Amino acid sequence: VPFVEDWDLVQTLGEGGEVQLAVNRVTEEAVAVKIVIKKEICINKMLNHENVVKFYGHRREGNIQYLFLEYCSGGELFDRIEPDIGMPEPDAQRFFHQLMAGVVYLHGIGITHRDIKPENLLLDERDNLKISDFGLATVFRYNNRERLLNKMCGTLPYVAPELLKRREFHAEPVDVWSCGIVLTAMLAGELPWDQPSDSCQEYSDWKEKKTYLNPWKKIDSAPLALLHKILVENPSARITIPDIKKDRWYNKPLK
Ligand SMILES: CCc1cc2c(cc1O[C@H]1CCOC1)Cc1c-2n[nH]c1-c1ccc(C#N)nc1
Repeated sequence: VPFVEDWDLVQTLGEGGEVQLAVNRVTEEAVAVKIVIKKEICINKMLNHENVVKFYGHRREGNIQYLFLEYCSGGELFDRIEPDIGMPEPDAQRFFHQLMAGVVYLHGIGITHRDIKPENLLLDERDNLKISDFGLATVFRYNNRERLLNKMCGTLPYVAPELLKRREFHAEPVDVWSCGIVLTAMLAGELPWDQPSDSCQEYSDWKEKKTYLNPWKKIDSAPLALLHKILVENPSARITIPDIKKDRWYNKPLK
């Protein structure tokens, strides 16, 4: 059928290169086009899940790479978070369930995202959470053999303490930690510390269980009991996702 391959770039969605909203000339189907890499496309070709931004394909027009990705009309989770407030606890729980489904899927195929934050968690028309941007993502399991990580990747307020203290670390507890910081931000509208280091006063207060301070004071005891299990300094003692799925607040009916 003629012109079905032609796309009009209608609106800017973000900057990195850049992300533009493309509309099909014939079908009017909307897609996000990422203008820029080889690892990102390779990892994206492996992905197929309802809580992961869909990869439609790629095309190179010279030195420029075009990534055709799922357009998420609901925008970023970041913009659903009211500063210093957060969002209704039932909304945060539903987003947290969908975030866990996405992360279980990635870890199951041996992929770690390494930069989980509300800017990278997009929402479709029905407010379904989609994990976005696999530019920092890497394979941590291949031929059923786990590879320990050593590279500094991520965003300091969401990074796990072992990434700053240890030479090598397991990939999965790092993504679990960033998910707990996202959960904190959804329930309090603020990040608990600039970074998880002993030099950071806010981080020291948390390790000393001073939950009468912000952001913890704004969080109900049931989701706060979950955060006490996720934001554990020792990654070997940190709660795993199968155990998060058994948590009392995770399973609390909320309306
Ligand atoms: C119009 C709502 C909106 C949609 C979208 C975004 C951002 C959005 O918000 C706009 C509105 C003002 O600021 C940006 C960003 C975006 C969207 N769909 N897919 C993507 C998107 C972005 C990066 C990647 C990657 N890698 N994949 C998909």
